[PDB]
Amino acid sequence: QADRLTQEPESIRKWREEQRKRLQELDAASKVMEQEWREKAKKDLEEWNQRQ
Amino acid sequence: LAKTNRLAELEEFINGPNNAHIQQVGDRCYDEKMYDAAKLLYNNVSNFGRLASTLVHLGEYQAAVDGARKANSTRTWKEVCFACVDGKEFRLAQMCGLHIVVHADELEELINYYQDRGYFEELIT
Repeated sequence: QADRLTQEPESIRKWREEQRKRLQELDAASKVMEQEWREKAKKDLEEWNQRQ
Repeated sequence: LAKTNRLAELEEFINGPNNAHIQQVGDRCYDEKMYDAAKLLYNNVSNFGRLASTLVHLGEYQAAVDGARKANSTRTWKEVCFACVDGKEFRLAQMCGLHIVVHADELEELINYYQDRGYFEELIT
């Protein structure tokens, strides 16, 4: 090529850092979704306890 | 004269009219580019796109205040500010921006000329 590779290698890194701007959410999701829903399981659990 | 030299090449570019088919002046002048007379004559003549292309350094910031002012047929532009962003960071292609744009339906030809040569920022602004 004669102009095809100066084109992207000063504008490709957009794709690079956005994939790492990816990351997060997903992993964040379950991590936090974990400590949460379980706190829920105790929510209902203490439900049982008092009420009885 | 168009092909004379350089020395008296600025003494007659001021007194060379005398009725003719100067239809070759602009053409030959366009074929033989020296920008110092494409005004002192073009301001007594006509042929513009063939002004914003032949020679570089462009006509400088000396061809816009009298260029996109009238507006012509699309093209010669897909070249100009295209060839600008990569080279000439004087930001001479933001003036020539809204400049060459001045259109009620363009902007399609305007996107293979502001990309391939690494643009953005200046484009997103």
